[PDB]
Amino acid sequence: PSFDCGKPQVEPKKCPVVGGCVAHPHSWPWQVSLRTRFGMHFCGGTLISPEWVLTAAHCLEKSPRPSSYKVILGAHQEVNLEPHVQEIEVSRLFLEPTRKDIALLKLSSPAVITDKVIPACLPSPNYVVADRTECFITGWGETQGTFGAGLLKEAQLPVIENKVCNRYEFLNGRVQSTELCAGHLAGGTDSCQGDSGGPLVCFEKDKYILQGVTSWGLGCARPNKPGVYVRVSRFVTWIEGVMRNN
Ligand SMILES: CCCCCCCCNC(=O)[C@H](Cc1ccc(OCc2ccncc2)cc1)NC(=O)[C@H]1CC[C@H](CN)CC1
Repeated sequence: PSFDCGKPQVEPKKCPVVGGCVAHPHSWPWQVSLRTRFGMHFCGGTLISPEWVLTAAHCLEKSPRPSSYKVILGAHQEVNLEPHVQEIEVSRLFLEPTRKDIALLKLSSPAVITDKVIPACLPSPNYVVADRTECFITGWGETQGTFGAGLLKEAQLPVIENKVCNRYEFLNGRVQSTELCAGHLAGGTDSCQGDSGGPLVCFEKDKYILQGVTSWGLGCARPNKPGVYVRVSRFVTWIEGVMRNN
């Protein structure tokens, strides 16, 4: 075996995706790659239970056919998948009903939970991540010359409270209460194209809690332009309801 959610079996680097670093392999064991039937990566996701993956709804808007998608679990290299990697076809799609940028994928079979494939923990309903909390984003997205293309990367980003993120100098009112902001004022470190749908996790005493789903930004890693994430805590009741009833 039993593995606790949110507790990697390979301790992450937590280096203080553009910028950041290449992760230690299998140190973010909930990170998944959402792929076409031909195995091409197009989005991230987070394993939240053996049969359930949380991702961005925009990753699924082109096809309502679960057979258009497969989930890659336990990976480090994008291209040359490791022998233990699990490739599981999606069975059903559940888009958030108020059309927010979050969705669930039910897997056609449960993922086998191992020291390299472990779900993230969900937050408590309506939890608010406080300003300046240190969190991490992971993914196989663009690197903008910061090295590590093709390998799972991580970046440490502080949360910026919405009232600050919405100032003119930053995102000028765009951020909704069901979203959160994270990034460095000076830029240089951020999630980027190919990271959407992936996790934003924040360490709480002894485990990582999934607080955000990578959603959008005004470019990547620009100064004064932090990334925007769906605020997972505002969707926990809906997520739990989908899992309970499907
Ligand atoms: C020619 C089609 C191949 C596109 C695959 C490349 C995916 C790049 N992903 C994105 O641009 C997504 C949006 C996206 C676009 C198209 C997508 O669909 C492609 C697709 C093609 C074929 N089948 C399924 C999906 C999916 C997602 N946005 C992000 O990753 C955000 C960029 C800004 C960051 C700011 N911090 C936050 C992350």
